Amino acid sequence: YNTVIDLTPAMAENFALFLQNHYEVMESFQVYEKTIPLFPPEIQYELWIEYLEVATSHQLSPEHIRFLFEKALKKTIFIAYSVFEERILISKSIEILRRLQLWRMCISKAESTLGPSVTRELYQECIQKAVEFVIKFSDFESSIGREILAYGAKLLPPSELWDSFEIFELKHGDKTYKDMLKMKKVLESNMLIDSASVS
Amino acid sequence: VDFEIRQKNWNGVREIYSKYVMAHPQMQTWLKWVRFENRHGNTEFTRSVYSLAIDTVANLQNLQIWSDMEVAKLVNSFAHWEAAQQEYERSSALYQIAIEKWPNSIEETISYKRKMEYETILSNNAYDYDTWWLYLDLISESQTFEK
Amino acid sequence: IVNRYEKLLSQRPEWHAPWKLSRVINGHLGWVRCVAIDPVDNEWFITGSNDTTMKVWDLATGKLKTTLAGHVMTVRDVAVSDRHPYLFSVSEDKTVKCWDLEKNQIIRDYYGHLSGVRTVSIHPTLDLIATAGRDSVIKLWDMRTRIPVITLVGHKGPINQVQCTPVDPQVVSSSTDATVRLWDVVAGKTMKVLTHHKRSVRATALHPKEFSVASACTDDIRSWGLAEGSLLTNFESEKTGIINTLSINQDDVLFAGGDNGVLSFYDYKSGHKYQSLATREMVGSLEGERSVLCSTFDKTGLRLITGEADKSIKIWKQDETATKESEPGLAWNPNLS
Amino acid sequence: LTDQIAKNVKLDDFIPKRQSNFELSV
Repeated sequence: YNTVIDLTPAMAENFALFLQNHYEVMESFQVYEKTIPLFPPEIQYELWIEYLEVATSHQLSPEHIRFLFEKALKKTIFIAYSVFEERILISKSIEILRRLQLWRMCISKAESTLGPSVTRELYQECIQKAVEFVIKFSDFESSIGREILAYGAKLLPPSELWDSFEIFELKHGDKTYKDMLKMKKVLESNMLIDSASVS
Repeated sequence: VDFEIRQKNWNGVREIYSKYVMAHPQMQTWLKWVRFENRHGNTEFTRSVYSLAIDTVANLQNLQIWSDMEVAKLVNSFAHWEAAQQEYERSSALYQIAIEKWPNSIEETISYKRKMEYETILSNNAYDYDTWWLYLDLISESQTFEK
Repeated sequence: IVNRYEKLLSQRPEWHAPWKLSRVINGHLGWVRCVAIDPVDNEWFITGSNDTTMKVWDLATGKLKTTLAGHVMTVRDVAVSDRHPYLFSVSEDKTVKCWDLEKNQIIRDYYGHLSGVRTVSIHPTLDLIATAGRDSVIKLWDMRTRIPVITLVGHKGPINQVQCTPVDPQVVSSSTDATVRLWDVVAGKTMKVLTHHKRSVRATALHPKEFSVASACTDDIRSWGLAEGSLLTNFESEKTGIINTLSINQDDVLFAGGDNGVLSFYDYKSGHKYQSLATREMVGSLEGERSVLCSTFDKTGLRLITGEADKSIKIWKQDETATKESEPGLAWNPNLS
Repeated sequence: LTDQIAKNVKLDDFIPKRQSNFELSV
């Protein structure tokens, strides 16, 4: 078979599947090493997605597989890798996710898994349709709760009638003043003005 | 040279490349030199003037002009191509002078992997410590005190 | 060619000593556009200026001896005779005026340039002044009868700087058309051109011994040998330019003034640049006004005098501690020019 | 002819003569 290598990814995966059928395991992983040195970041991905799913399935030692993702990295790869890190350092994984809307949504989820406090923090990263998500995080942020409320104003003003219902709800929640509320509706009206002014 | 290619003169084109690299001690001057031959085929030319490259590089290397990464790419390229030439003792022999001169039956499977793991250059603190995780796992699975 | 490069990693030049700032003399009201110091007693500058005065300072104390006024527009240049007790100054109103020192008055007006005159020099053995400027010819004035005996025709541009020397090539001049001619007077014509520099050639100087001439340029400061009009060296200088001036010395120091406000000293033999200095501009000035418009060395070789667009003179001193102790400068890694 | 063509310019006139040896004497 190797005589072919001296001189076709389907052929490669097939051959590795042969050794897998013989359960040479590690030898098979080597083949994926020999393929990827050839085809570069295009075809190599076509090899690499199955190679990852399989090799992670095998040994399931940190440093070797960690390095393997490192080699690998040069989108889904981040997700496999992150899935690995959480269950075999965690913050390190969070740093990796930190390192597109769906991707932002994920990180926030894993950060929530590490506890609540980060998630409000995550949105600030998030801001830089996304405003709907920053609103989605800010909603339970100040909503369960000053910089965050003022941020809610900054976001509501960032770019909407449901949001008006939101600010009206925040005003109604107080047992915080008609003046600030009318000023708020005035500012949103000014946003209606800047919006209508747009061509 | 892009002229002489529009003639035959495969003799004289070498004469050019001589004047060229000798008057331009630069990496891709040599690399153009060899990529030429690998286009027009002569292996005993190719290897020999690979030698003429590496003996001057290492020879007057002290003279400071050639940066590390230059020397590197000559190493990886020319040695790598020696592996393509089926002299592996010679490949890793060349490699051996490099690292020297510079700052049931699956036993050799581990020895070839562990040598290549250590052979991977590591500039810095975390890069060398990352390699320490690789070769230690290779040593663990397979002078135990000196390692 | 690599030969050439191996050799340059051997000789390893000539340790020279640092410099620093001994004194600051204010007192002019314009820019300070030339300095020239006694060829004899080293007691006194004479300092051109842009308010058209020329003040004579005192070397040692730094006090002001006198003022010689007597020009309408700015004075570009001054020179002081060795043999004669005279002083030729020249300005941009087109006039080359002798002075006489003994009485401190003007004496002879040489005349006939079409337009402003940027440089004088005083031939050493013959009693002749040489001058030139935006007209693009170099006139050779006989001194007592005021006739412009000879006119060296020539370049295609303003002439920045003229130098005289006792044997052949007698007169040497450089010009915004980026040459430097070497003139043979009697013949009346150019004996050699040196074309290398890339844009205007703005300064020169004569080695007080070695018989060669440093020619600056904008950003690359070459030397040249006379007689043959060789090349000789090439001073290692990245683009620090615009080079306003050069000054050579008796110890083979070389000076070069930048307009970015940086003093750059060299060895002469080599090219090695062994010191740089930001010249602290001034009190209320404007960052553009840090620059250096002239230089010269006193007759001892140990003291430096420069003018600066911020209306002041500075005098630099050669710091004796030095040796190697922790002296060394930038440490000699000759590069591919 | 190689001399006839470019006749005037010649490389020895780019090349500084105190690069080889400092101390070359004038």
